[PDB]
Amino acid sequence: RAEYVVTKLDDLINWARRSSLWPMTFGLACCAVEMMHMAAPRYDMDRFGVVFRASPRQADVMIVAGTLTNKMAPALRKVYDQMPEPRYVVSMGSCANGGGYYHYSYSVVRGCDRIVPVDIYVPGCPPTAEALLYGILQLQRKIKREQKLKIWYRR
Amino acid sequence: TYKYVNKVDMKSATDNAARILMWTELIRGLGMTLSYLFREPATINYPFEKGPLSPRFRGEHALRRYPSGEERCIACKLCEAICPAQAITIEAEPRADGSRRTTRYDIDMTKCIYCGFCQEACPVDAIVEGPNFEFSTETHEELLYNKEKLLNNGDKWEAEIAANIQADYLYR
Amino acid sequence: MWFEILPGLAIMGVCLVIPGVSTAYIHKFTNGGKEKRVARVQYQWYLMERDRRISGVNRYYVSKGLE
Amino acid sequence: MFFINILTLLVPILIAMAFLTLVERKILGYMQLRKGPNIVGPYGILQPFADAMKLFMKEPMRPLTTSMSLFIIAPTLSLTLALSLWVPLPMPHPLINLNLGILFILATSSLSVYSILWSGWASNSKYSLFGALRAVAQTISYEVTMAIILLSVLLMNGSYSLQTLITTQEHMWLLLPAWPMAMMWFISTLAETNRAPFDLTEGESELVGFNVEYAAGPFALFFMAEYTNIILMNALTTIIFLGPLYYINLPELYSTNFMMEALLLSSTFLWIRASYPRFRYDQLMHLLWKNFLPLTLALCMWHISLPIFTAGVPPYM
Amino acid sequence: ISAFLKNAWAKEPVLVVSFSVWGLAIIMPMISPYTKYASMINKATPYNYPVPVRDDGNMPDVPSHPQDPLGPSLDWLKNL
Amino acid sequence: NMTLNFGPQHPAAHGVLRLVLELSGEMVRKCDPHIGLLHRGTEKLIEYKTYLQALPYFDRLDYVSMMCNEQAYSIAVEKLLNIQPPPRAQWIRVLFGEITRILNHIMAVTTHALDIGAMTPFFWMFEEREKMFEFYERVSGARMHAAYIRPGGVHQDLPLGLLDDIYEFSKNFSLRIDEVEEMLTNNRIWRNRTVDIGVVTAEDALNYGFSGVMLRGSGIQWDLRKTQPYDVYDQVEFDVPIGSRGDCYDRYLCRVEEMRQSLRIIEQCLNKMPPGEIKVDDAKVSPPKRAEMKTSMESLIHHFKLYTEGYQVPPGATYTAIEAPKGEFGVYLVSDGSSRPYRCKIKAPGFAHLAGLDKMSKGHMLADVVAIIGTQDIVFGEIDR
Amino acid sequence: MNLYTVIFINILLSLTLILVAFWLPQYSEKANPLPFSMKFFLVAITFLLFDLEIALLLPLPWAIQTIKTSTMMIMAFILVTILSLGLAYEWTQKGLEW
Amino acid sequence: ELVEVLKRGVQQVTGHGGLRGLLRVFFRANDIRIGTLVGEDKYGNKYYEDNKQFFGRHRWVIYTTEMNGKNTFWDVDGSMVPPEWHRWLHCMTDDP
Amino acid sequence: SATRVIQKLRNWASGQDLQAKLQLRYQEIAKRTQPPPKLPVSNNYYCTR
Ligand SMILES: CCCCCCCCCCCCCCCCCC(=O)OC[C@H](COP(=O)(O)OCCN)OC(=O)CCCCCCCCCCCCCCCCC
Ligand SMILES: COC1=C(OC)C(=O)C(CC=C(C)C)=C(C)C1=O
Ligand code: SF4
Ligand code: SF4
Ligand code: SF4
Repeated sequence: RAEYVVTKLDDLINWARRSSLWPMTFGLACCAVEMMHMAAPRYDMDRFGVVFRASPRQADVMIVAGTLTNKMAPALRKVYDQMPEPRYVVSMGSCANGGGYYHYSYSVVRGCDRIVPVDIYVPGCPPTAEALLYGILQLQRKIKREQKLKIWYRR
Repeated sequence: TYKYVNKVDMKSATDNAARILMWTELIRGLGMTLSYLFREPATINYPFEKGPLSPRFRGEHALRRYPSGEERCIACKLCEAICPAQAITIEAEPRADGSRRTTRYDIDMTKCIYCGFCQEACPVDAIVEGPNFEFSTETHEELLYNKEKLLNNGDKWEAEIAANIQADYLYR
Repeated sequence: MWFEILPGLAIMGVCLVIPGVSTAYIHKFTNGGKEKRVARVQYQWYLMERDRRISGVNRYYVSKGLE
Repeated sequence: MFFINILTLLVPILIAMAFLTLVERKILGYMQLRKGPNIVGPYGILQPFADAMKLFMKEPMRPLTTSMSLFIIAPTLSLTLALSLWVPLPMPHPLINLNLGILFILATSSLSVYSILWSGWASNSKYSLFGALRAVAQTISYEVTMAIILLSVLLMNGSYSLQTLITTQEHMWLLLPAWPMAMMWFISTLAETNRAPFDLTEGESELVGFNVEYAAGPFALFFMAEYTNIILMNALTTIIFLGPLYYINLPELYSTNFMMEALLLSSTFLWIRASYPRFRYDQLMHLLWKNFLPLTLALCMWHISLPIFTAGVPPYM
Repeated sequence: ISAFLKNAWAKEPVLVVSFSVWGLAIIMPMISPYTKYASMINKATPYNYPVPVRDDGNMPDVPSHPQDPLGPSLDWLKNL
Repeated sequence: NMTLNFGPQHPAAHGVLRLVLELSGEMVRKCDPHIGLLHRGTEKLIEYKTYLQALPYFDRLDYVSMMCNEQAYSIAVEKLLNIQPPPRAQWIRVLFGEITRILNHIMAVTTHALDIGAMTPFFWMFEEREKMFEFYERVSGARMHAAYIRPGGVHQDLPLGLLDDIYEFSKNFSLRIDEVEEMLTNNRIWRNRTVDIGVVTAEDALNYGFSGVMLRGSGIQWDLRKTQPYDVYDQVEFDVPIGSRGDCYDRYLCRVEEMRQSLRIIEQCLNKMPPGEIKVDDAKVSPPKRAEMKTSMESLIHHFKLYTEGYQVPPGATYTAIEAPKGEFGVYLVSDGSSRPYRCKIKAPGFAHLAGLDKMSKGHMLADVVAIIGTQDIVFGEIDR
Repeated sequence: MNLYTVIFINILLSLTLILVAFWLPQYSEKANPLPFSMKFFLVAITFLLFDLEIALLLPLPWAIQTIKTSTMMIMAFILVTILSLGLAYEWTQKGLEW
Repeated sequence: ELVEVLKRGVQQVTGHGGLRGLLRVFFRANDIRIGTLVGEDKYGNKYYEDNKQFFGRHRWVIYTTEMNGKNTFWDVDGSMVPPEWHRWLHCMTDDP
Repeated sequence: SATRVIQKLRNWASGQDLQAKLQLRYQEIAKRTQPPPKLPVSNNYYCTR
C-alpha cells in the first residue's frame, strides 16, 4: 500500500546516498595521513563507494582530521556551510573529537563539533585506517536507518 | 662522500628526435602502468579480512581483573600523573572491606592519545590499552568512558588481552 | 585480479553495438528489405522520387520490368 | 520506427557512459594496485546508478550565481550537443545521413566552448572565471589543430561525408598514410575534452575549474557530457583512421569491430589519466602553437599535393 | 651551416620537419611523372551531359557513335 | 593585483595553508603565505609537561617523520643528562631513522606528483608505506607517533621477527623506487613541470637558512649525518646525494637518491646490530624493567618517582640538530633543575623553507607555486608548532 | 525533419535531467561562493585570424576536382604559407609565447 | 595457462555452498575464494584460512545471517567478530 | 600466482623482473607467535656511574 511504497523508495534513496559518499577531508592533521592510507591500495576506500576525494561543492561527507585551531575554525564552518544539504561530518581523531595530546592550548577548538555538527566520532590519535573505514561504514549504517520519506508521509 | 645527480653526431641527434617526435619515452611509462592492472591488488576485503596487527597494538582502554574477580586497580594515581593529555580522574576510597579501590575512574577518550604510558606505568597490569579499533560512536558522551565501561570492557577482551600480554611480557 | 573490469566493459561493449546494429536494421525494415537509398546529389533524389511515382507511394517498392 | 532509433541510440550511450564512470575507476585502480567498486553490484556494475540516483538528489544549490539563466543553460547546452554529435556518426548505417557530416561534427564540437564560458561567468567566483578563460583558450586553440587534421585528412577520402570514410577504408586503414595526423588528432581529441595529461581546467590540485560551483544535477550533466564525447572522439578515430570491415552483407561486423577499437581508444585514454603529470597551461599552448600547429599546416600542404602528384584525387561521392 | 642542422635536429626536432615537408610538397608536383594526370583524370568526369553538335559532314574526327574508334579514348586512365 | 587567497582547504600542499597571492594576469606577482592555521601551542604545553610526557609532542610535529623528530629530543635530553643510549639502541634509532626517511620521501615525492597530477605513483608507494608502518606497529604498538625513541634508548626491544621482515621489505623496495623512477624521471611532462622551476642559488640558500635537501640540491655539501654525526651514523657508510642546477628536478632526484642511500644504511644496520639491552639502565633516567619493579624495592621507588615526577635533568641549555628527512630539526631545550622543561624551541626545517617560497617562486605562474610548496616537503605541523 | 526531431529530443532529455535535478531535491550561507589577460585576447584574435583561415581552406575538398588542378595547388600553398609566416612573425614577436 | 584458471573459477562458484549459497556470499561477502574453515563461531560466524593468498587475504571471516537483535545479514559489522577470534583475524597471533 | 602470459605481460611491459620482487607478501612474511625471548640484562656504586 502507500506506506510500503514510501518505505521501499527511501530504502532506494538511502541506498544511493550511502553507496556513493564522496568525502572531502579537512586535512590539517596527522589524521589526514591515516585517511590517505584508507585511500591507498591496502584498504581501498573507492571500493566502498567513497572516492579518492572531491571538492567542497560536490562532497557528501566532511572528514575533519586533525586539530581544528582557532584560526581555522571560521574556515571549517564556511566549507561545511558550502556543501549540498544532504551533508554529514565524520570527526576523525582524538584531536578533533575534543582536544588531544594538544587539548588545553590558547589556540585549539575543543571538538570540531563545536564549529559544525558531527555524525560519527572516530576515536584514536591516528585512528587506525581501518578504524576510519569502520567509522565510514558506521555512517553508512546511520544513512540506511534514516527514513525521510516516511516522516513526510506521516507528517 | 657526495654524489652528483644531474651532472652531437647524427646518430645521437636522430636518437634525440626519435624520442621527442615519435614519442617513445612516454611509452615506457604507459607500459609501466600496463604492468600493474595485471597484478593482484593489495586491497584486503575489509570487513571480512581485517588487516594485520601486533600484540602490541594500542587501542581501547580496559581495566583488567584478577582471575579471582578482584579489580586490579589500587588507585595509585600513577597513571594520571603521567597521562600527558590530562585525561584521567581516579578519586578513591577504602571500599568498606578495608581494601583499597576506586570509587571513580575515568578516561575522556576524546583527549587520550593511545600512547600507552598508562599500561607501562601501572605496577599491577590493571589499566591496559586493548586491541580494539572499531569503537567509533555517533555521540560525544559515549567516549567519556567510566570505570564500568572499562571494567566490563576488560570483562570482555580478557581472553584476547592476556594472550598479548603473555606474548610481550618478556620484551617489557 | 583484473578479471573484474570486464563485467563493466561487457555492458559498454554491447551498449555500443546495440546502436550500430539497430540503426542498420531499422533501415533495412523501414525501406522494404533494401538499404535506405542515399540522396547526396540532386540526381539521386530524382531517381528516388521517380521510383515512388512508378510504384506504390514507396521508393522501396521496385518494378522488375514486368511492369 | 524512426523514434525507435533515437530510443535505441541515446539509451545505449547514457547506459554506456555510466559504465565508463565505473571503468574509469577500476582500470585506474588496478594500475594503482587497488580494486575499484566490487560491492554495490557484483563487480561494480551497479555503482553508477547509486551516484546517478544520488547526485540528482543533492540540492542543486544555485549559489548566488549571477544568472541562473546561464547556470541552467550551460549544463544543458553541453549534454545537448554531446548527445547530438552522435546523430551523424558514420556507423555502417548512420542515424542520419549528412553530407558535410564531418563539418557538422566540427561545428557542434565548437559550440561546447560556450558551456565553459557561460558556466564560469555566471557562477561568480575567481576560480570559476579564471578557469574558464584559461580553459577555453585551450579548447579554442585545439580546434585550429583539429580542423586542419580534419581538413587534411579530407583531401584523402575526398568529401565531408563520414559515411564515405568507410569506403575510403574498404581495403586499408588511414592510420598508415597518416599516423602523424593521427598522433596530433589523438592529443586534439584528448585535450579538447579537457581531459588527461591535459586537465588544466578543473585543475584540482591548483584550481579546485569552472564546474567547481556546480553540484548535484547541474554537475551530473556536465559530467555526462564529458564521458559521452570521450566516446565520440574515440569513435571518430575508429572511423577516420582505424577502418573496420564493411560488407554489404553482415553489416554488423563493422559495428562489432567498431566496438573492439573504440573501447581500446576509450581504454587508451584511461592509461593516460593514470600516467601523465598534467601539462602546465603554458606548455599546453606551446605544444599546439609552436609544435603541433606548424607540423599540422605543413602536412596539410603535403596532403593537397599527394593527390595531384599521385594522381589520386579522391572521387567526389 | 650543415652542423647547425644537427642540434636543430636534436633539439627543436619539429620545425625541421615542418619546413622539410612544407617544401617537399612543392617539389613533388613539379618533378613527378604523374602530375599531368590530375588535371586530366579530373577533366574526364562527365558531370553534366555532353551536348551533341549538329552534323555537317565537315567534321571527320567527331566520333559519330559512342563506340566509334574516334574521339577521346582513355585507355590511359585505365592502368594509369 | 588580484588577491586570490589560495585555499586553506585547497587539496594542494598540506591543506593547512593560505598563501594570499597577487595575480598579475596569469603569473603570480607576490606570495604572502599565512601559516598559523595549525598552531596548537606545542612549545607552550611542553613547559607544563615532564620530559617523558612531552616526547609525544614531538612525533606530532612532523607527522610524516615520526621517529626522527623524537630522536632529536631524545638526543637533546641525553646531552643535558650526560648519559648515552646503549649500543643496540643507537643502531635501532639509525634503523628506524632510515625507515622514516624512506617514508618521508615516499610522502614527499608521491604527494608532489598528485599535486602535479600524476596519481599512480602515490598508490604504488603508499602500499609500500603500509608495509613500513607495520614495522612501527610491530615494535612500538602504534602505526604513528609511536613514542619509541625515548630518552636513554628505545622503549622496548625489537620483536623476535622484525629484522627478518625489514630485510624482506628492503630487499624488494629498490624495484619499487625505480618503478616510480621510470614513471616520473624521464617523462617530458614531469621534467618540464619540475626542471628550472624554483632555482635557488647556493649563497641565497645558506642565507635564507634552508638547511636541507634544498641546501644540498643547490650543490652545497652538508648533511649533518656526515658533518656532525649523531648516534652511530659514524659507523654506517652512505653517500650524500648533492645536486647541481638547484631546481625542483635536481631536488626530486636527490630525494629519490636518499631513499636509495637509506636502503644502503638500513642494509648495514640489519647486518651489524649488536646484542645488548635497549635503554641505558641507571634507573634514575630510564624506567626499571617490569619484573624488577615487581620484585625489588629500589626498582619500585625508581619506577614510582620516574613516572609520577620525572628525570629532573640538570640545569642547562642545548641546541641539538639531527638530519630529519625534511632538513635540520633541532630542539633548543632550556632546562632548570626541574623534571619538566623551561623552554623547547623546535627549529622546524620548514619555517625557513616556506619563507623562501616568495623568493623561489618569482616570475612563476599559479601552477609553479604548487610545485614550489611540493619541493620544500613542508608539513605544517613543524612550521605551525 | 528527422534531424529536427533528434536535436529536439536531445534537448528535452537535457532539460528534463535538470528539471528532475532542481525538483527532486524538492540559507545557512550555503550559496556564498579581474585583471586583463592581454595574452588571452591575443591568443583569441590569433584564433580568429586562423579560424577564418580554415574557412578559406575548407574549399579544398571540392577544388581538388577542379580542372585547373595546378592552379588550386598554387593558390592553396600560398595561403597556408602566408599564414605560417604570420604565425612565425608572432613567434618572433613572442606573441605565441605565454 | 588460461585453460586452468577458468576450471578453478567454476569450481569455487559451485562449491561455495550452492547457488543460493553463492548469492549469499557473492552478494553479501563479495567473495568466492574457497578457504579452509578454521572454525565456526557462536553467533554463527565462519572463519577461513587460505595460506596461498597474500598476507591480507589469508584470514577472512564470513558473518552470520543474523545475531541476537542485530539482524546482521545486510548490516555486516567490524566489531561483530568475538574477542576470541580478533587475536587471529587481525593476525596478532597465528594460534587459531 | 598469475598466468605466465599475464605475468610476462607485466615483466615485458615493466621491463623488469617481477616475479622476484613482489609487493605482496606470500611466504616472505615472518609467521606470528615468535618463541618467547629471554632479554639480556660489584663496584657498581652509582657514584662512579
Ligand atoms: C618522408 C615522407 C613524406 C613526409 C611524411 C611526413 C613527415 C614525417 C612526419 C614525422 C612525424 C613524427 C611525429 C610527429 C607527430 C607527433 C607529435 C609531435 O610532433 O610532438 C610534439 C610533442 C613533443 O613534445 P616535446 O618533447 O616537448 O617537444 C617540444 C619541445 N619544445 O609531443 C608531445 O609531447 C605530446 C604529448 C601529449 C601526451 C601524449 C601521451 C601519450 C599518448 C599515447 C597515444 C597512444 C595512441 C596513439 C595513436 C592513436 C591512433 C588513433
Ligand atoms: C592531490 O591529491 C589529493 C586529491 O586529489 C586531487 C584529493 O582529492 C584529496 C582529498 C580532497 C579533499 C578536498 C580532502 C587529497 C587529500 C589529496 O592529497
Ligand atoms: S589526533 Fe592524534 S593524530 Fe590525529 S591529529 Fe590530533 S594528534 Fe595527530
Ligand atoms: S590503573 Fe594501574 S595505575 Fe592507574 S591507578 Fe589503578 S593501578 Fe594505579
Ligand atoms: S594512553 Fe596515554 S593518554 Fe590515553 S590515557 Fe593512557 S596515558 Fe593518558
